[PDB]
Amino acid sequence: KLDTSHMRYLTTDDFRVLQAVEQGSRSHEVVPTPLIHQISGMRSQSGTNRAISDLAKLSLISKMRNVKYDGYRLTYNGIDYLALKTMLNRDTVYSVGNTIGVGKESDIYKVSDKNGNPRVMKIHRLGRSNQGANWMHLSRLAANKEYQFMSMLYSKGFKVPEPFDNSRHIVVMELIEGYPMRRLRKHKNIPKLYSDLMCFIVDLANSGLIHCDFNEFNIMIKDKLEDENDCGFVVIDFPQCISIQHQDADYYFQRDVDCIRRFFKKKLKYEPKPDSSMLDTEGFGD
Amino acid sequence: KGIVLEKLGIESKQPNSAIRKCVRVQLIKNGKKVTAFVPNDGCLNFVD
Amino acid sequence: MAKVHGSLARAEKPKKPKGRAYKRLLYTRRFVNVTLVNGKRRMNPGPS
Amino acid sequence: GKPDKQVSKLQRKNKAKQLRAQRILDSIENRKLFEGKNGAAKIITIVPLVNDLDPLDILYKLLKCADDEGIMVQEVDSKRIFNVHIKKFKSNLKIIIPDMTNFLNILDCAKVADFVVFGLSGVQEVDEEFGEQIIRALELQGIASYIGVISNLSAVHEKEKFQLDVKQSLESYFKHFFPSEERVYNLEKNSDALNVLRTLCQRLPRSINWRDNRGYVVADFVDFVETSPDSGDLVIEGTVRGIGFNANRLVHIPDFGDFQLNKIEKISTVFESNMNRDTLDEYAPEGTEDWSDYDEDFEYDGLTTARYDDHGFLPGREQTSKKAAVPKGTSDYQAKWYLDDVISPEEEERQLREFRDMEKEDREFPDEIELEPSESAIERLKRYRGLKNLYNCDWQVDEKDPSSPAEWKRLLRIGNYKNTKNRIIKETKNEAQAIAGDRIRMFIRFPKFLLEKIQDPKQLLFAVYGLLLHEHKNAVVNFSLQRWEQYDKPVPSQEPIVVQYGVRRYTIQPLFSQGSNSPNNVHKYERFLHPDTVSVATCIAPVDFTQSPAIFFKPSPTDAKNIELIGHGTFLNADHSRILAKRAILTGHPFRFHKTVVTVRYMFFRPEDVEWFKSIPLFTKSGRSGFIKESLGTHGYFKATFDGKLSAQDVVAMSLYKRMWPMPSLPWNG
RNA sequence: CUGAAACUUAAAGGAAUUGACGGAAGGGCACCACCAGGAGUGGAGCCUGCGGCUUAAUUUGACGGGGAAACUCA
Repeated sequence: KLDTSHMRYLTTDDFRVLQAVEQGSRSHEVVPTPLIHQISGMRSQSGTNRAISDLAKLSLISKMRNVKYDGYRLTYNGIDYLALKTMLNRDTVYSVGNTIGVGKESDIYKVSDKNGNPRVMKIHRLGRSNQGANWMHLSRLAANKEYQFMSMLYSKGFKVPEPFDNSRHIVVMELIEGYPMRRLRKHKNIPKLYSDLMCFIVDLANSGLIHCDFNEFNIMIKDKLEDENDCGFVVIDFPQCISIQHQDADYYFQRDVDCIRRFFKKKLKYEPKPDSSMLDTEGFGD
Repeated sequence: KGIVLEKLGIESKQPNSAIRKCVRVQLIKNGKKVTAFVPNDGCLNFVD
Repeated sequence: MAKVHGSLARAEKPKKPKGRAYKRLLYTRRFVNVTLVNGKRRMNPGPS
Repeated sequence: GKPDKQVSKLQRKNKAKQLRAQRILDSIENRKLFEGKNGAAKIITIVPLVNDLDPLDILYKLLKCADDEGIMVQEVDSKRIFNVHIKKFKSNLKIIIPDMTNFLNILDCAKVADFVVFGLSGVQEVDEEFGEQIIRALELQGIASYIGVISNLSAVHEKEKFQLDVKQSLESYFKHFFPSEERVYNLEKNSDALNVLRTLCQRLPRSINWRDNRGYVVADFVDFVETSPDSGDLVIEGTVRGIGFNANRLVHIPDFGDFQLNKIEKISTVFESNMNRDTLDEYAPEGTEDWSDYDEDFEYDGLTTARYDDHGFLPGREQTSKKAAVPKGTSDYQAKWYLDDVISPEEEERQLREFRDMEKEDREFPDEIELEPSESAIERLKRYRGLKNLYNCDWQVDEKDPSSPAEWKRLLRIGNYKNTKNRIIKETKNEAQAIAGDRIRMFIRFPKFLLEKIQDPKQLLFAVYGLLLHEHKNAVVNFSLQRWEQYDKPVPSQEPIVVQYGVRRYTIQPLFSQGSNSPNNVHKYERFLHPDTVSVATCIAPVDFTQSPAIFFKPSPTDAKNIELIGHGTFLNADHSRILAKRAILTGHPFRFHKTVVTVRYMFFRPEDVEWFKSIPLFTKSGRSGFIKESLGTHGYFKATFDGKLSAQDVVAMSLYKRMWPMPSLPWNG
C-alpha cells in the first residue's frame, strides 16, 4: 500500500536519481544501471548506488536481473513520491494523511498546505501489483481528463469545488466541511434545496453533462454557519458521467429523478409539487 | 619547467568521479600554457 | 624525520639479514621447510 | 580564408633570433636594476644557527677575499648596518646583522633581505629548540636566493680528510631543508670565498611574491620634523624596492602600525598627498551605508516549535481556554472533565589539563552534550535549529542576532576576491609615482609620543612597507591552518593567538573548521584544531591582497625564545559569504526493540521536550536515519521509528545548529 | 579530382550461437473467472479486527490460539 512517511528519508540526490529513473523508464521498457548512471548527469557511481539502495530498502525500486540483464522497476509508491516532489516544487503540498473513504480506483486522504488550510487529495491506483505501463498511464490520463472536467465544472458557476493541480495521477482537492444524508437528519427549508437540486440537473443537462450515479451517497452538504444554516451541495459523480449525445441517457435521467423523489419521500417525507423535469426540454436546452 | 597559474577544480563524472586537484601551468621556454596533474597529495598544500 | 647533525660515522623488531644470508633465509623458507597448505604453495598465510 | 604556412629556413632563423633578441633584451632590463656604480642595493642577512658564533667573524672571512682593510677598520668600533661597495665586481652591498635576543627581529631581517645567509657550526650541532625553528619560520615566511656556509671547519682536526666528512654532514643537513642548493661552502678556502662573493654579487635573486607586489624601503637615516606639538613629520632616506610607492596609499611600520603619508621627494621629483588620501580608520563609514537592506529579523520568543518550519511542521495553534471549577481539592483531570466547551603557573597548568581533557573527549565523543533531569532544555535550546542536511539548507549571512557585535554592520564586503586582487595589483603597478631602485626621501605623518620607541638606523633596521588600497579597513577574512611538527599542545577556537601574515601582527581568537566545499558555503565549526589534516581558520582581520603566508603564534616567555610558534598557513579569502555553524548532538539510548517502532531511553526528561522536538530527525552513529513516533512516558520516554532494525549497540543522535560569528582583531606589540 | 594537420577517443567493426521479452498467434480450464441463477455484502442498529484520534498507557505485529477485571501484559 501507500505509506507516505518514508520519502523524507531521501536527500536531494535520491530524488534526482528517481527523476533519472522516471526519465529513462519512459523511453524504454526496463531501465538498467548505466542509463541511470548517465541520464542523471551526476558525478559518482557511488552516489547512484547509494540512492538506488535507498529506494530499494524503502521498496520503491525493485531489483530485477533476468539472465545477464540487470534492470530496475518502478512501483506505485515511487511514482507517488516523485509526483508529490514535483507537487512540492509547485509549493503547495505540505503535510498529508487521514484516510476518509476508500474507493475502487481513487483513495481519499486529508492533507494541508504551508498556510495550514484544510485540504484533501485524490490518488489514482489503477490495478491493486503486476505493474506494467498501461495501468499507471491510464490512471494518469484519467486524472488529467477529470482535472479538465473538474476545472470546467468549477469555471461555470456550479456548486462543484475548486481544483488546483493534476500532478501526474495525484489530484489535490479542497476539503469541504460537509455531511452526507447518512449523517444528516432534518432540514428547515427542504423545498428550496429541492428547487436547487432540480436546477442543478437542469443546468448540467443544459451544459450537456449527465451525472448517473446520483444516489444519496453522492450529495455532500456543507454547513457554512451554525446560526443561519447556510448551505452548499457538493456532487461527486466524476467517472460515471455520460455525454448528451449517447443513446441510453433516457433511463439515466428518469433514474436520477426517480431516485431523488424516492429519497426525499423516504427520509424527509417531502413530495414534489411541480412535475418532474423530462428529457426533451433539457435536450433542447443544450 | 613551468610557473603555475591557477587551481583547476575540474569535475569528471563517468565512470569514476575524479575530484581533480590539478594546476594550470605556464611553461618557461615557449610561452604556452598546459594543464598539469599533481600526484599523491590529498590536499595540494605544496604547489601554491 | 629530520636527522640530528651527529651523523658523523668517523671519529623494536630484530634486524633482518641482508645479502647472501637473506638468500639463505629464502631457501630455507621455501624448500628446506616446505609449508604444505591445502595442496598448494601459499606464500604469506594468515590465520587458517 | 587564409592559406597554409610553409615556414622556410630563413624564417626559422628569424624566429630564433627575434625571440632571443627580445629575451636578451628583457633579461638585460631585469638585470639593469643592479647597476653597481650608483643605482644598486643588495641586502645580505647573515644569521648563525648556534649560540656559539659571532656573525662579524663570517663578515671578516667573507671580505678578506675582497682585500679591503679600511672598511673593516671602520666596521669594528660600534656599527651594525653597513653599506659596502666593492670594486672587484662593481656592486653596491648593504649587510644586515640580527639581534639574537629577539626572534621577531630575525624575522624582520630576513623578510626584507634579497639574500639570506645561514651560518653553521662544525663544532656544535645546531639547536632543535632554537635553530630548527629559525629554519622553519624563515622557510615558511618566504626566502629568496639563499647561501649556506660554514666557519668552524678549522676548529676540527687539521687533516682535511676528517674535514670533508664534516662538510658532507653539513651538506646532508642543509639539503634536508634547502634542496635548491646542494653544496655547503667554506670561508676558510680563499677561492670558495671568491665563489660565494661572486654569487652574492652577480646572481639574480628570486622574487617573493607578497613583498615585491607592495614595494618596500629599507631606511638608512631617520630624522624628525616638528609640525604640531602632538604630531610631526618623520624623514626617511632609503632606496625604494618593489613595485613602488604612491602618495595616497597607506604604509605599515613593524612594531608601530599603520600611518598616513604627507609628501615624497626623489633624488637620484616632488609629489604630495592629494585629496585622494586613504583615511586612517579601521572601519570604513561607507560600510554602514552598504548594509542597508536587512532581511531576516526572525524572533525566537514567539515560537511554539523549533526553527524547522522550512523543512518540518506547520505552526500548531493551541487556544488555551482555562476555566476554573472550584470543589476543594481537584486534580487536572477532573477540572478538564468539568468545563469543556465546543463551538599563575598553577592556573596555567590547570587550564592546560582541563583543555587537554576537552580535546581527548572531543576526539572520543565529537560534539555531544549531557542533560540533567533538573535542567530543562527549553531555555537552553532557544537559538538552535534542527535542519536535516547542513549542505542543502538555505542559510543567509544577513540574519541578525542579539549576540551580534555591532561593528559587523560596518564591514568591507568583497564579492569576488579573485577579480579584486588582480585589479588591485594592476592599478598598483599602473599609477606608481616612483618606480623601484631610487633613493627616496619619504615623509610620514606621525604622533610625537611614539618617538621614544625608535632606535638608531645603523644599530637596528627600519623596514618601511607600503600597504594597498583599503588594507587598513577591516573585513572578515580567511586563513589556512596547518599545525607544526612535534607540536601536540592543544589550541581551542577562542584563545588569543597572534598571526604573522605579512609584516603586521594581530592578536585574534580564530574560528576553526574544515575546508570542505559546500553548495551553500556552510562549514562545520570544530572546537579544537584537527591533529591530522590541514584545517581552515577564518576571522575578522585586516585584509591582505597578495595571498601572503600566515604564521601563527602566542608569546611564551618561559623559553629563551619568548614565542610559542603554533602552526602556519596562507591568506585564503576575504569572504562574507563563508559562514560557520556549530552542531549540537543530544545522545540517547534505544531502550526496547521491535520490528517497526523503537522505544528510546534517556533522551529527554519531559514529554513537552519531545513535543517541541517532534519535528527534528534522528540519526544513528551506525549510519541510519530515523524519526520519532509518540512521547510515551512522562520521564522523556518516547517511541521512534527507523529505516531498518537496530541492536542494543547503536546510539541515537540528534543534530541542532546555532550560528557562530568571528571575533574582532587587535594589533600586537613586543 | 587531388587532399591534410592540431586535437580527441578504447573501442568502432565482421561472421556466428543462444534465447528473459512480447500487450504475435493458437490451445487448455478454473464458480478464489464469467453466463443461468441462488444466498448475499455494500443501505439500517449492534459485536469484533485494522487504521485514525486521545492518552500516562490505549503494549503490539501483519489472523498472530491475539477471547476477555488480578494472571496472561509483553
